[PDB]
Amino acid sequence: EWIPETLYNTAISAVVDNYIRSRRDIRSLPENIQFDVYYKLYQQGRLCQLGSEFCELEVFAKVLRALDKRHLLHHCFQALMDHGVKVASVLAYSFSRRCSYIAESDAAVKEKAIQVGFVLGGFLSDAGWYSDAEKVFLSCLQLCTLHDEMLHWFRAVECCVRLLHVRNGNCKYHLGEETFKLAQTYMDKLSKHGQQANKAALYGELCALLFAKSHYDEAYKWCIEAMKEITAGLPVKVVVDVLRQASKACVVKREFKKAEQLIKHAVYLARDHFGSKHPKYSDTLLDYGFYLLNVDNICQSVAIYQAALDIRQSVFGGKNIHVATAHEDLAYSSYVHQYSSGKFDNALFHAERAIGIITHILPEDHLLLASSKRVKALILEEIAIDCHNKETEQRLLQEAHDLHLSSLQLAKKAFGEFNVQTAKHYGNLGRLYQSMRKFKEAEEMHIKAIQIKEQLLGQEDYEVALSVGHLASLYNYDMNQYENAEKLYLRSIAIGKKLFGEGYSGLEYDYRGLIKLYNSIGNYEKVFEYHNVLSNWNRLRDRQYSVTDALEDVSTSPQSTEEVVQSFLIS
Amino acid sequence: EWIPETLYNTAISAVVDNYIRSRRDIRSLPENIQFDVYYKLYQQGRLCQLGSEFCELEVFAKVLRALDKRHLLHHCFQALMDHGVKVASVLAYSFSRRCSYIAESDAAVKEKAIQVGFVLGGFLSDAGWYSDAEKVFLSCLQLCTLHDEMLHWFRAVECCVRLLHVRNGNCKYHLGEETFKLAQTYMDKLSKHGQQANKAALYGELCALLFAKSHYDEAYKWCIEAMKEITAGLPVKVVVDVLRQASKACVVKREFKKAEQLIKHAVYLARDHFGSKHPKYSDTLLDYGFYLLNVDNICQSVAIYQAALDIRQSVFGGKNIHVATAHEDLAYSSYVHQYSSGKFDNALFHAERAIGIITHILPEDHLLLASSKRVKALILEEIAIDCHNKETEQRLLQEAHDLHLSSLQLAKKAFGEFNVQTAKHYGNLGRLYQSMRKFKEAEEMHIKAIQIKEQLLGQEDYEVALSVGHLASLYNYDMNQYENAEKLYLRSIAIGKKLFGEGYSGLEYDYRGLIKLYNSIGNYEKVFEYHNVLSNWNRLRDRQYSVTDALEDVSTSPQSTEEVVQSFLISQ
Amino acid sequence: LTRNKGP
Amino acid sequence: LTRNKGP
Ligand SMILES: [Zn+2]
Repeated sequence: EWIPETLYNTAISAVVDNYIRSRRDIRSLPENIQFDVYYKLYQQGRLCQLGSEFCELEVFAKVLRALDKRHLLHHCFQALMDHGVKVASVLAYSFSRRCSYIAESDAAVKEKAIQVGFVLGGFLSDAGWYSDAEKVFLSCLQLCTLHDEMLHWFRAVECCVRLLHVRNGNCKYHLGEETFKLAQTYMDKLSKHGQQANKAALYGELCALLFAKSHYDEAYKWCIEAMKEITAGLPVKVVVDVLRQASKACVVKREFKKAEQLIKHAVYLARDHFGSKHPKYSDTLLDYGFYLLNVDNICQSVAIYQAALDIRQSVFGGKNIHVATAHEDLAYSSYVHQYSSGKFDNALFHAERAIGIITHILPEDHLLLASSKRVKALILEEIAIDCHNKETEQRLLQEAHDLHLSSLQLAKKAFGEFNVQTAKHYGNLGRLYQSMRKFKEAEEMHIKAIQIKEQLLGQEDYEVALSVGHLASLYNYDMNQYENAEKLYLRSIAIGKKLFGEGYSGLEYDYRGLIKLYNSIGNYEKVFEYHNVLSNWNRLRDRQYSVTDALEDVSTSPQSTEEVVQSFLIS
Repeated sequence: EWIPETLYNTAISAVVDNYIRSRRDIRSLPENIQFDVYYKLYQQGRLCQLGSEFCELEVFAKVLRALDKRHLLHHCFQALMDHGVKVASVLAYSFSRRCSYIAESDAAVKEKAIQVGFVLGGFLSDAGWYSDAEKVFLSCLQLCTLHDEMLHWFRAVECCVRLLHVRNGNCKYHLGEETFKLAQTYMDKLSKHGQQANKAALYGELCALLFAKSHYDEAYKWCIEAMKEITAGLPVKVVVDVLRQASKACVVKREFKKAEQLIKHAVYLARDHFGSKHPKYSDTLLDYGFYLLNVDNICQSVAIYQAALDIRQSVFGGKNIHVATAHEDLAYSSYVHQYSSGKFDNALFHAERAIGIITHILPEDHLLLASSKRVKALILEEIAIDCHNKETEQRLLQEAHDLHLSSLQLAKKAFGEFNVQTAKHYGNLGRLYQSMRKFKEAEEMHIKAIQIKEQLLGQEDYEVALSVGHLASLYNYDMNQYENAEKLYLRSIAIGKKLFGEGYSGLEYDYRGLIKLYNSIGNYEKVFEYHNVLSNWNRLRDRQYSVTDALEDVSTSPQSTEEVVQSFLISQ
Repeated sequence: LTRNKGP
Repeated sequence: LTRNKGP
């Protein structure tokens, strides 16, 4: 309707058009104007004029104090890193160099820098520059451990809970345990002087540290300890983080009743305070889609990951580790959802995009490449089977042969040989060797995959049963070991029935294997029965996936805080 | 495994193979053997040798006494009626002649004759020979009137409730009221003697009559009166009949909460006492499919009718009016289910079978053809609408014109000008006129149907909404009366969400009509404001498409008797 | 299409 | 589809 522009917006464009002459005076403007002048430079595409000021710590500390427009700063900063200027590396180094210059100074300035280091390091941790946020927090931690005043131990843990968050996302787990041990040094000493600091965010990081190393028995131990310290007076960001990590640790313990009430509360709790276009809300959705994918609620799990990616594709620009983690999670879910269809074009595009981002920003010998290379390799081996060309089949399998063994070494070097991720990479090699006509190597991988999954996790688990069916399918379809596949097919189904009932989608690949099991040895009476069971599974499968999208499943105000924790704790 | 057959079956085959020589001595066999010899003759294809004995009333009366294998006897009897011998007419004539002979006799022989007539007329009414079952029941009723004692007064009500049932399925609604007045006469004079007779079956017959006659307001009153009289000592057949008739009557009154429980309990009772392959269970399945077809449950309504038809295609295999009723009920349900797809090959095949049976067994001027030839016509226009050939479209539209006008004449002669079914045929003729490019009198048909639907059934009702939806579609597509279709579409959606919410199937059609209406009168800001509502309807139907199959919806022991009746009574 | 189901 | 999804 041709609404005239505000005099404020009109004066933004006039100052930006005369930026070079007045670049010194803009730095003396109020923070709300100063961010808007700098945001207009990004909108005009003048990233070099804008990026030459974000490289300065004092200027960036001023635009970090505009808290409401952080969704635009996270998008200018990401556009700057993609533009080719290392503002995250400079600001982390410029702060650390400046931080080390006030070590002998007074405690009045030494506390202002920690305030600057928490809004800067917390921004880089939010933006996904964990290798650079860690350098900021290590300087903030060094400030807390010089003068032994009462408030300093209250902040040294507050560094060590964020120093531990920037090492979990950076996969520095072997420094993660050293950080938590360092956190208790100031936590115990603070508790001595009549002040019990709240161990809620600190214990929640181990719920993600130990889950990442697949110490599920150990992670659930600290999952309970984290939620015992949740208080209604805590920040929502701290509370939301614990509920996500608790949900992640509860699902992998093969218990789902307690997990749904936590994450669904967390999705609503993040959608209330933050909104539907916040990085923290997208963090819940990826953890919420972690629930749906594992509990076989796969049809709506793609939308949750797609919703999470759409938030991160807007806030976090083009090439970010937070966009990449959303891509590699959506690609796996699109792999799982479209596994029955056999078409992998959206899934491969997301999987290729995730590795195209991680390889650009992270080193080629980094642990987050293990999950991204794995997801694409599962897609690559399934595209070549579905296509008819033999040369493409013999190349994509070898292309996926590169990724799994490259991924396996990353898991073996970091997590060790005896761990779930290492065993989970063996199971993918078991699928891989089966499709590469190397049948004898596929068996010894599956036996090694089970004997590790069965050992640490236990006899009855989702992960071990999912790989038994692959071993059962190997003994059945091609290498003609029908005497051994019978007990493995039933073992996989029995565990699947126990945790998922008849709605588990993998029973189709188990019932069809059982049909093939008896068509070559005899006992045709069970073929009719299992076909009926497959028929019984078929129409029962078409009863629950038609439920509405999980975004509105949480609804509005379903439950309340300090009650979901209590409901979880008693059970 | 080759298990040897029993000596009973071996001697059955040996006696049949020597049937002609020993046909006289077979008639002296016990009751259970005689049916097995006769069913063996049927199995051997010797219908014409078998039909020589079923035409005798004495022989068939002993065959009827074997109630275990009545499912076999119905199929055998239907095979004989299709064989070319009119056994049902012969049996009814023989029974009436013998009753007219033994009317002037003692009460013991009259008791025996009334029992024979009860079993025989009940069999023929179960078989579907209503015109041939009135004669038996009229003979029994005549036997009840010669002596005015207590037992004759008691059984005259039974003859008049079974005579009412063979006159609602035969569409003798004009004689039904007279029969019911006679039933009240005997019931009142029985109540004068300090002995009340239970009135559940008779009032259920009135419920069926007045629903078929489309006196819904009084049909509801009479089903209330029927279910006030359901006790625990009643036969299960009577209770099932009353429950299913009251379920049918509650649907047309637009109270879709009690009818669910009524039809669920009726289906449970039918599947418990009788079984899953009994004609009574098939009748309950037809009424249950009527329920599902009415409230939006088309995908299971077509499944229940297929279950109902498969029962009647085995108990009554051949040209029977019950198989024809199942066909004409299923064809309309398949018409609704395949309406969105537009492919009518199974539905047309089942609609043609229904007419192919009724025209064979019933006269060409009979009311059940009106409900049959209409349904096929609804298919014939929809095939004509969904085909590209102009000549084929014209020929099928003319055929549907003939069928609709014949059905309208049958309904007008039977019921009258001002009734619900006549308005149904008026609305069908309006839709057909809209299809045959004759929009001038399609509007006349639509207002003619609406002025009868909203008068008798109230201004807000399901069929009123459907007719005003047809009128709005006629206005806003080609007639280009865009200032009148809007209020009719709003009325349609307001009535639809009143009873069925936003899950109604016609909402897609009226929303597309609204899009067409708004794409030519400006107001482009509302085209997408209704397109997103159409998308919401589409996703609602996608989510509601997955419902458990209606056959096991009743499950096993959902409720108990004398509980659903009481809940229905106190819910008023 | 173009109309609803017949009554 | 001779096997299951990847863990
Ligand atoms: Zn013959």
